[PDB]
Amino acid sequence: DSSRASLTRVHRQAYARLYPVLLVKQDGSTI
Amino acid sequence: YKTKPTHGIGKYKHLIKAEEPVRAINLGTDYEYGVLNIHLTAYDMTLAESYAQYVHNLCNSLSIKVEESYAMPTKTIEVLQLQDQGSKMLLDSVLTTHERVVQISGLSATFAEIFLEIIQSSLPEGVRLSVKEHTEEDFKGRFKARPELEELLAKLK
Amino acid sequence: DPKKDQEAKERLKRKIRKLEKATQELIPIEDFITPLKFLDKARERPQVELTFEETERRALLLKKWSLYKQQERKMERDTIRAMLEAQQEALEELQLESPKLHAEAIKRDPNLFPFEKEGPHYTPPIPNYQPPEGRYNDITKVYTQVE
Amino acid sequence: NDVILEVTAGRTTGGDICQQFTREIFDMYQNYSCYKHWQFELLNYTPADYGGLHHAAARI
Amino acid sequence: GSPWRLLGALCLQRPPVVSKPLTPLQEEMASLLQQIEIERSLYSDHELRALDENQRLAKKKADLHDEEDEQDILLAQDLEDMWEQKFLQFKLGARITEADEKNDRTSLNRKLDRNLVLLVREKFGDQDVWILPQAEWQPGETLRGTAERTLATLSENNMEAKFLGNAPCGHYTFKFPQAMRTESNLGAKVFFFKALLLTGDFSQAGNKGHHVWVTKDELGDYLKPKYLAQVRRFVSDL
Amino acid sequence: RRTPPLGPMPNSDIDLSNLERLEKYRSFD
RNA sequence: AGUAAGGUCAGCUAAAUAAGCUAUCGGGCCCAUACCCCGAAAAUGUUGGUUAUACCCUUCCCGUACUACCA
Ligand SMILES: [Mg+2]
Repeated sequence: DSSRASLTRVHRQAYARLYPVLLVKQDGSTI
Repeated sequence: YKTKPTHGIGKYKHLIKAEEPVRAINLGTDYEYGVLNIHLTAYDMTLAESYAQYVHNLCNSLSIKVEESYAMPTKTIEVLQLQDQGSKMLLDSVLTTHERVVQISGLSATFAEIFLEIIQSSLPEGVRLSVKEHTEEDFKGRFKARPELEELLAKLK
Repeated sequence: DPKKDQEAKERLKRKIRKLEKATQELIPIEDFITPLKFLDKARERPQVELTFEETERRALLLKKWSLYKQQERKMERDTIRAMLEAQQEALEELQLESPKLHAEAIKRDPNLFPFEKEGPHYTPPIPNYQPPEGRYNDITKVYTQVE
Repeated sequence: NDVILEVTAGRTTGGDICQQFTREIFDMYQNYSCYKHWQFELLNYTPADYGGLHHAAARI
Repeated sequence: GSPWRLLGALCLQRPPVVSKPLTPLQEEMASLLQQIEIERSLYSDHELRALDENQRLAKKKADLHDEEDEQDILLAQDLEDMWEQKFLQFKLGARITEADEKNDRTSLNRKLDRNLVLLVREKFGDQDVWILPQAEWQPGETLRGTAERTLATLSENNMEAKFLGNAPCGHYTFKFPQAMRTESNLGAKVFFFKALLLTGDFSQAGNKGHHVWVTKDELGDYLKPKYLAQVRRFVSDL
Repeated sequence: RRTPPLGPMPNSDIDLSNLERLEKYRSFD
């Protein structure tokens, strides 16, 4: 399953805020 | 004591692996594979690290020895896009590539099919899986380049 | 020539031997290293205490999460067991029918590796998609070993 | 058997004509070694004071 | 020889194209992890830009002490508007395609979040039975090689498959009916080999009557009860 | 001079051939 | 046979930021060469160990040095 190890978080003491974005690839696929 | 039947009751080093001090690559037999590197490439740092942890824990439950878990250097690539009605390239975004490698060994040939099926079914979105046999070049790629050694070598050439 | 050309090459080898036998430094990982910009206290956001209801909701969710992941492991563990039992039983049947084919079946696959598989995308590729025009520039820092 | 060739500028007239010509002859044998794929190892080389050769020794 | 007939079957499987949708329980966990991540994260450059811009507006309205006129053309909140407008214009690919709507169990463009297994229909004794692709073993050829040859024998296909290992993933042994059962040919021993469909698809000559692609849940509609049980062992639905 | 033990010696059941594959204690408890 | 001691730019010495001189290369000066002027390049005998190294210790090698006596 793709959700087996997808629900994660940044495991760092100090880190800047990260935003969920969609990366459109050259073929139109997104991640 | 030597003559007593209880001789050698206190022996303990025969139960311990001999640790008497880079690493030789052990090629597998006709029925087992050699040292394998499991590359995990993704644009998200969290996804790469999390799945490497999952693979590391999966091998332990499967009684597969893990040689070493380490991270490859992060690759940063600028993303530029052409402006509308213009011929000038302008920076759009910055993308960083994070690679996590888990090194395993002693994988059975028959069990390789099952092991590869499980890991590929659990591959997260945006994460690229690449399993390669361990080679000296891959290990040497983790070290800083030495221009001084190259300059001297160029003179010899 | 004998005192200049010959002596030059001998000293070049000595320098090579010292460098080859010297320890090699690993390339640092930027992910593990904390940038100094984060050390600045200006980026420290204020902390808001969670309410009693909010903490209670998270605690119950984590308790439900433990059971959910345990069931996922059971399904995965049984999946591996189901494959292993079927494969081993198939090999035993093959050996009885033809021992020669059994020997080839248990051999390793030289063409198996390298094995590359890409993760599923969030959306399928568009059949008619035109990506914008642009260029990829690599700005990865190069680390060199000196002394 | 290998040859240790030596060229010397004979003292027969004034100027550096003898000495300048020795350089041309020495280069001729060095180039002839390359033409015959012979290894030319330089042993002695004493240049003159006007771009010539006083005496030179080499091993072929 | 042997009374049993050696058969090499190919278990061609299409890996999922899109990620499986999150369960309702996972959606709650995903939001919490995102919420926790924001709480423990430091101020980003975008966040710092917005805070300073708000202060500049206060430093320009409360007192006329600002000594700079140009400042910044675009504010942080205004910059978010441009990103939001572009996202709305862009259209994402359809996770559920026309094949799912029409229940076209022949195309590979159906159930991109699931696993598809190739099934073909073969006629034995004037009876149509849905089985996995298979071929008879031949001298001077490995058991896995027969499965590879089976892919080449399909009806006008350019598909490329990646076999995993040499040992079979399962077996299925059956005996012929007593009407034709003889000592020379007592039955057959089918051996299954799994492979991953990298690229390629069948042509448009024959589609409905030739091959079908179904998941494990709906795999029982085509396979016989005895044949289905063996297939469901080495085929996972994770 | 040696004398055989009167019974099973400690750690005799430990298989030294597969010592690498044997599970270790890994903890004090 | 013993014991002492030395191994460093091409060469020779000084220092262990491994420098100066000559030699060497490039330019200028001169009808030309040399001198001269400007600029550049050039090395720790080797082995391993000395926090880590170098001047140290030590492995090995070349050369050097003194002693080898009394019946
Ligand atoms: Mg000059």
